[PDB]
Amino acid sequence: LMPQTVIDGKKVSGFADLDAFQQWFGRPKETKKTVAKLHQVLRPYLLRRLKADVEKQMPAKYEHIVYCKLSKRQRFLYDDFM
Amino acid sequence: RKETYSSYIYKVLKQTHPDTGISQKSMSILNSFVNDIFERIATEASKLAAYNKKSTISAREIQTAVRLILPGELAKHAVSEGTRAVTKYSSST
Amino acid sequence: SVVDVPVPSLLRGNLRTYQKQGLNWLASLYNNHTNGILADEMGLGKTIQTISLLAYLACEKENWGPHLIVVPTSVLLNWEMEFKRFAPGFK
Amino acid sequence: LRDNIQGITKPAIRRLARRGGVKRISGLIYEETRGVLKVFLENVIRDAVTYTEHAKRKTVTAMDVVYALKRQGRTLYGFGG
Amino acid sequence: QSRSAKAGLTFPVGRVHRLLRRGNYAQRIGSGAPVYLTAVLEYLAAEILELAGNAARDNKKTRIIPRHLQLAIRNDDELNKLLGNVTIAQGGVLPNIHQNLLPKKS
Amino acid sequence: MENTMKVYEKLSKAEKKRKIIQERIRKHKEQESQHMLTQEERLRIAKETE
Amino acid sequence: PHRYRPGTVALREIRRYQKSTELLIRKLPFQRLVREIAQDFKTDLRFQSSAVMALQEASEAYLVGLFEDTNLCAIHAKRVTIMPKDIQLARRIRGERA
Ligand SMILES: Nc1ncnc2c1ncn2[C@@H]1O[C@H](COP(=O)(O)OP(=O)(O)O)[C@@H](O)[C@H]1O
Ligand code: BEF
Ligand SMILES: [Mg+2]
Repeated sequence: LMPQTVIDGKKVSGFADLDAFQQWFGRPKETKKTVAKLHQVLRPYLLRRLKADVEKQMPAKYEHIVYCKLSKRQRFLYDDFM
Repeated sequence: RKETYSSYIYKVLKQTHPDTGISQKSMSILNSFVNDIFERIATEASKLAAYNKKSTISAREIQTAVRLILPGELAKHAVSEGTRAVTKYSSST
Repeated sequence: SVVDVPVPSLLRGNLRTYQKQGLNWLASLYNNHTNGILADEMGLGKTIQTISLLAYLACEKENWGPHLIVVPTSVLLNWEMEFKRFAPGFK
Repeated sequence: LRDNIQGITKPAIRRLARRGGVKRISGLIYEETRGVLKVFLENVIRDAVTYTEHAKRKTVTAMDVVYALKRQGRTLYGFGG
Repeated sequence: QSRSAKAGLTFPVGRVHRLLRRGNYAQRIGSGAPVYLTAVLEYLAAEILELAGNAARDNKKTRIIPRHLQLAIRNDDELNKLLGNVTIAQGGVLPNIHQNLLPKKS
Repeated sequence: MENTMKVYEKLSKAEKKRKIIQERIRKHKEQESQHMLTQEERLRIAKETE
Repeated sequence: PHRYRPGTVALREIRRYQKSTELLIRKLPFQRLVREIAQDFKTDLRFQSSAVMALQEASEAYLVGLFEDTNLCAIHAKRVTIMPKDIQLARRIRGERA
């Protein structure tokens, strides 16, 4: 979004050094406050919206988990491989 | 540490033609042919010296090696220029 | 703050309210001369909002200049289709 | 290991001949060209390998290739040596 | 003062002497041999470079590239005779088409 | 010396043909630059494309 | 539909490829070939890219020289297509085959 740019033969930096960014945010309950500060930083650049708030037409989403037994051949190959 | 003829090649080229440049590929090719011709002349002079049983290579050895290696017209002008250079150096004493 | 910029006349179909809000926010970034990241929980109409932004650039700013969009291969044709659908005036 | 000599594509030979200015090529040329090429490479690489053995180094170098070519009576410029 | 200057030679006559001595080509080297060799090498370089530059200018280019250098060397019969066994990387080949291959009737 | 003569002649003929075609293309460029597009006609073209 | 006559594209590409300088044989297949050959000569010999590139240059030069010689030879037989006999004859007269 804000890269280093050359103007009139000179370089101008648009954004903080990656190392400084890592030092401030990446190094650290404090994680919640750091994430909140990150969100604050994004606030100019980022517009975030969620389906449930935006619309209520088709909320119906369902997730199911299926358990599968290994076939004798598959079981054998798995055991052998390990 | 190493050494190369590239500097002198650039110098002489500029003296012939200030506006023209050389890439490393061409520069290395030039260095290589200069090296090859130098080895050729030196080995010919070594042979001619050993054949006449002389231990000291000389202006004569190089003269005759250049006579042999270079084509006759190119040889004639090369020897002419070499003679001029040698005589001017000797006169510098 | 963000200004409720006029709806582009070139708009085909109905921008939903939230899509209008997103349009206005993009136009605000343009007026601020600032680049932006736009992340919607997928399936909200990012692409129609892109159309609406370009159309706002079209009506008010007259700037149909040669804009560039770089995109995965699969969605590319769908993008072409949606350009036809939402604003067929774009070459 | 499998067959690399066939791997040199027919278009490669065709374009090489194209540089040679030949109008048309009989199909049999491809096998003969491959044989000639392989023989040449065999000789050159043999010389390069023995040179590398003499150096005692495990890696062959451009210098070894230059010396191998020179021994064959072929001179290459630009790669040094 | 450098011996090159006293001779008036661009190439490093001293380095040439060093190479000839170290190069074990001969037991002894007369002081006239390095100056003669140096002058010869300088002359040859002068011609080849002149030809390369002329070729480059022909292309309307200004940096000598192996294409131009190859053209230069092969254009001169006697330089070809010297370099008849020399291959130039990226040298390419001369334009050569046989008259019998040209399209249509004469 | 003959190579230098050949290249010099080539350069001179190149220069003359160059300047002639330069005049031609400059006339074409100046005659093309005159064109301009108004918003209204741009819009109508848009409608046609619509 | 328009279609060039046999040999028109021939000459066209002759010109084109004669002009160009770029190396003609595909790099990776050549590298595989040379690696195999070296493995035949001695196992586990490492090759850096510069060495294979130089060898590929040399190979191209040798091949193109042979092609030139064979092209000159073939037309002497009044033909315009080279045949294997031209390859073996040229190679033998070169003193490579014998
Ligand atoms: N106002 C609208 N009327 C009808 N369909 C719409 C409207 N806005 C968006 N859509 C549908 O929403 C879909 C979202 O597609 P797309 O924008 O590519 O996904 P995302 O919003 O995740 O980027 C589109 O295919 C479009 O058909
Ligand atoms: F963000 Be989407 F669904 F392309
Ligand atoms: Mg999307």
